[PDB]
Amino acid sequence: GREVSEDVAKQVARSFLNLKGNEQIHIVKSGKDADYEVYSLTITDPKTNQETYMDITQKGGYPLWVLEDRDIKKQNISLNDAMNKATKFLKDHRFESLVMAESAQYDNMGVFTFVEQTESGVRIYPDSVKMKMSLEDGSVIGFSAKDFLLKHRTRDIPKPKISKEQAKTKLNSNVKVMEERLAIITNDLNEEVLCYEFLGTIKNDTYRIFINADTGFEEKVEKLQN
Repeated sequence: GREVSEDVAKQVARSFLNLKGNEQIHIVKSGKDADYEVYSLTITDPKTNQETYMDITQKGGYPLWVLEDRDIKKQNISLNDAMNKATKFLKDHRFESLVMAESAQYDNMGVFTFVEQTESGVRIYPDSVKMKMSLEDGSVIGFSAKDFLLKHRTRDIPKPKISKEQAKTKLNSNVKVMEERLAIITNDLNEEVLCYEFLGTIKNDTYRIFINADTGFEEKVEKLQN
């Protein structure tokens, strides 16, 4: 967890992005005015002149943020296949204990959000990792662990004041529940609140509904896509 030199930040990049070695890498260090100590990399393909931007923490050399500025011409794989590849990528690159929270297809890309899961399975939605995958080949083209790496902290999570059964009665009568877990989200005013999270369908549309674990009141209702 020490500092790393600009040569070390280079090798992190090669491994994370599966670079073979013909890529020139232009690296920049954050100034003294900077809020965060980060190495800004601009990796250039020689074959095409496609550019990739990657940020790594000056301390500990953590993959913080990635963007391959590339438009995807063809969809060869399903969104579901992309989902699996994203999950595998995270596990292969030391991002463990994440679970998928959001998925969408946009401009021949799969866009995914994963969130931290505690030891006992509580989903910490603020502690998130965002991924964008090419649907042409399943490659990673965007990545952000800024929320996960910086908002993360050891929390001591309180006990619910209402049971999961009581929480479930707080749902609307038309909801068909398929799954329930405990979760931490912000309320509308940016403070962390413990909730029962329900995944279900309301008239064929899929919804995630959060019920406050102390009051039983709604905290968030979200339509999911598919």
